[PDB]
Amino acid sequence: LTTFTFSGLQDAPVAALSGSIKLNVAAKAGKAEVTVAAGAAKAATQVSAAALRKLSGSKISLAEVARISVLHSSIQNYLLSLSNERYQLLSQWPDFTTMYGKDFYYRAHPEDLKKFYDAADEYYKLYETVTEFDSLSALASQVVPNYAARRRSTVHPAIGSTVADGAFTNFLLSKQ
Amino acid sequence: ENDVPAILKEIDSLVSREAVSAKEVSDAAVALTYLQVKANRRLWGKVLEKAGAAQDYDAASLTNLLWAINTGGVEHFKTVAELAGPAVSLLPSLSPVQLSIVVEALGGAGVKNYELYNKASAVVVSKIGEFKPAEIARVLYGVAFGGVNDVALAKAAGKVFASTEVDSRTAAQALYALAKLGRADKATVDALLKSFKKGTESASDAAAASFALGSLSFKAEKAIVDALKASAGDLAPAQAVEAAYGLALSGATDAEAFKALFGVVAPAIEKAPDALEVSSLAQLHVASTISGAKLPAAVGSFVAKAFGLAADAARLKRSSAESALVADVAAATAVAFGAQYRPEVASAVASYVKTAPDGSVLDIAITKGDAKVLVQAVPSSLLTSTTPAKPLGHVAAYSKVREAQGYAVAVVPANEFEALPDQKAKAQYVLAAIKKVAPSF
Amino acid sequence: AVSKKEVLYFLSSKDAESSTAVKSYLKSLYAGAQVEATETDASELIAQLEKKYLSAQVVEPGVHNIALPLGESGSAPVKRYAAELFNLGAQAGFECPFIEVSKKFGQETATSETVKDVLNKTKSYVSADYNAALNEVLSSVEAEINGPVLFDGKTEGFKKFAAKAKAVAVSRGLPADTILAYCAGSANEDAADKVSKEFFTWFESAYTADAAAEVKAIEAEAASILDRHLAKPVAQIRKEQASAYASLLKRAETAKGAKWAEKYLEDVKAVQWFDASVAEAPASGPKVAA
Amino acid sequence: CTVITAEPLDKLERVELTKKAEKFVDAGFKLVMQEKIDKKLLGGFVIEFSDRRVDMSTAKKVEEFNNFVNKLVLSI
Amino acid sequence: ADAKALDELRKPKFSSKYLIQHVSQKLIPAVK
Amino acid sequence: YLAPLRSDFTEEITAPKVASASNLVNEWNN
Repeated sequence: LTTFTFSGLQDAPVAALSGSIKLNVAAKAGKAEVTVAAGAAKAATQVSAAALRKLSGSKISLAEVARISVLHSSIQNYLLSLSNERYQLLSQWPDFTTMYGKDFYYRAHPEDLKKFYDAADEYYKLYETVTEFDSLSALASQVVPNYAARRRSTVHPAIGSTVADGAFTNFLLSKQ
Repeated sequence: ENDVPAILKEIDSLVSREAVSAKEVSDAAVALTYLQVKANRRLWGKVLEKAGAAQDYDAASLTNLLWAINTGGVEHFKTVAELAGPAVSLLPSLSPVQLSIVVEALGGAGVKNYELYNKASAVVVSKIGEFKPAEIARVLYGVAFGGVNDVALAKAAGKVFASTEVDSRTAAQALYALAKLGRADKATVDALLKSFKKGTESASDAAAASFALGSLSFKAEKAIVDALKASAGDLAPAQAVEAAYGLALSGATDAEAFKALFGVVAPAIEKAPDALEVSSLAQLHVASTISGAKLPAAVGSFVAKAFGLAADAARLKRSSAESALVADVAAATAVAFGAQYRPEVASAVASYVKTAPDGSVLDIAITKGDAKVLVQAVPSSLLTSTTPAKPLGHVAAYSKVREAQGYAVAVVPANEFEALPDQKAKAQYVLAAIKKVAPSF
Repeated sequence: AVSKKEVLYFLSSKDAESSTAVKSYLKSLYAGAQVEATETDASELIAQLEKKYLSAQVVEPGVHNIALPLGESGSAPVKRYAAELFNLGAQAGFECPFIEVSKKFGQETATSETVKDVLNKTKSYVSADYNAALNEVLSSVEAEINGPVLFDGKTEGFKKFAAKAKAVAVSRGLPADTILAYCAGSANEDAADKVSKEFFTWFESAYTADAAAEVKAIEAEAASILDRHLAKPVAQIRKEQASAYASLLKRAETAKGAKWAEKYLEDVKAVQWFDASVAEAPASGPKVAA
Repeated sequence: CTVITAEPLDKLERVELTKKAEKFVDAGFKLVMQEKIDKKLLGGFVIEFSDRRVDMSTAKKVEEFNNFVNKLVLSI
Repeated sequence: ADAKALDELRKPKFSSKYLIQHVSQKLIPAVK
Repeated sequence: YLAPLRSDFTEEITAPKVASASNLVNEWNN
């Protein structure tokens, strides 16, 4: 934020929109008698007109605690959201355990039964490797150095093809 | 029957579930700002996490949330700059009061979204009569701090501030917007200055008014300073620093006002020396040097050293169309002091770069024995965006703090350095500018 | 131990370990310590080398604090990501990316007089799909003139080359007239603002398409990495990752006495602390002193 | 001799240049210092004696600068 | 111990910053 | 989880090389 903000008791929200937390104020001349209810606990206090102005005096500056970095955690979140899209189609695998009985063993061709047991072991391999979730934090470090050296540019971190092409028109089409 | 921590626990358990939608997020944040909960960081963090996660947004909930982010003094640039999806997508649905709240609260966080600010400015200047003066002041604040140099909305705001009457807070907000825009227009600043007459209800209005007058370099107002002197205990130290800096840039002689301004800052620096930014400690040293009001022992020398650090950091991170200007002006200064060929010019340019006593590096500093001079180039960033194009208040700030070091600052501004034909004419202008300060050189 | 030019870059920086070093330095200056003399030497080659190797020290903690908008729908998180890269470039000392790549163009071909060597010395800094579309236009002007068309501005061959190059530029999709009328300036503030708003509209779409292309590259790399990883049985994955982790530990463990080695091992100790602290109470996150 | 520079030579620059180029003759010989212009040099001078050469230009200086940097960074 | 700090926990961990610092410390005196 | 630290700069400005779609969705549906 900036160092001087100008919000409080002026075009302010005066009533709640949710049924889960019930807030209400008293818009008087200067002051405000708020009452807020969130379940069985209740608070009904009073804020002054110069009491919301000093709220933005100290800045909160919310900053994230990550395991490695916010970059690595965002890449790992994407890899987990890809593992979920694979896992949702491993969820639709047809139940082969209903055909494990010996009334399907001796009815079927030997080669087709060997193929069927190979297919069941293949499902167990796919399912045990799609739920190795602690390997995503090591896969996400195989995207980090190439990307982070892309942003270690001599020109600018935010540079790309389109901005450099537009400025190459501006450089070329102006004289010399 | 009236408790803060138990309802904090219930609001914490509200946003800690799985599938909280927009309205409960908004009303949780609104209730958190009405309960003044700066001391609790993690509950605010839960609220901003679920504020980033909620995908539906109506106009009222996005407006309540951005109001809560703004008056709560909470910044997290990711979740605020990601809130602009609901701001651009729900732009026709917004009422102009809610449009004012969303544009102000996204402007304050430095959100760089040109589609949002262009589409908000087009809405305001296409239908201007549907807006209160507070609403145009807030939209002007939002577009001013969002990196847009929108001058059409500045003119459309200046029209309404010319015809109609504003409050104290509204005028302070629009002055702060025009001061970051760099406007200095008398037909608008003088129209907003007549609102600071019936008193300022809070100190931050007067602080931003004094800072906007300092950074636009107008005058003192004789009523903003007294309304600021009766309330200089309300402000955070980085607010009273900017107030005293804007007052000393505006020529203030009130010793008691500067005493009350420094009475919150200097104990805050003595409690925590690091808590304020180095640019803010530089602003404090500027305000201490021009006004001449005193600080304690370990504060005045400390902020002098911090001004040396900040002048060096402004030297290293130059605009490189400013370093070309410093090279040009140093070449013209070496020509004007007598050099008709390239090697004398180059050696004198490389020998004009004597250093200041506080630790900084001066580009063009000449010492003829006991008399010192300084030449400083004012490129484009420190020039006013209107048609006089006079230099801003930071120019006079650096000038008046170098002048108390033993120097004589001769301003060479690039509006009056670029329109000349050759290096002889530029040498003539730099020589006339040095002679206009101290004719002993 | 800051070296008085490193700390001058970290004054406007906003990340953690730079601002903590600045806070320790400013508490050193509060306890009556003198500031070193800023060195006015080291002519412009060493100056731009120190700038290049010092803005990287502000960019590299800053990139790892900027979360990618991977898998997101909409142009709002892409604009958040590009805006955070802009604020990072401004904290590190760079200017606007338009101004910085224009400065790279003016620094690259300052001593070239033909358009062909401008296109051969600005080859890396433009795309190949644009350099070919300019090289064919240059070859056509060479067929029209049978003389090297010079890059002057007063030479008429450059004018009839630019009259085709503007059509090339607008057919690529970028309005060359809006860009040229922005970067040339205008008479009054109204007709300057009318083209400033349109250049910022193009520029916003330009960096947004840039960040979106970068995010699509990371998304395709993450999909390829995962689809190559999900084809392995679990024991192969576990032995490969234990081998990679142990080898990259010992690559930092052999080198001892450097700053990056002890910083790497302090980071592994901090990661193991994070795993322990999330183990002690897992429904409330890690323990932060408050 | 033959000197090739980036700019037309100045009447203190020329005295310093003929002052420097008299070091490179290994005798008490004279020298008909010739002048030539090349904007591809970024300043400096190249003294061509037709059997000797010094290159105190800025072009070879920045080339040697980039080469020493690129050779040093791969060894650190 | 537990509950370290916030400003100690805002550090991006395996960023480079110190290979860059190592090269800038072993290059700049040697190029000067 | 730890990565090789690299200290190198990218001088050129290229398009970021969007890699090809792998066949894992088709192979697992097969």
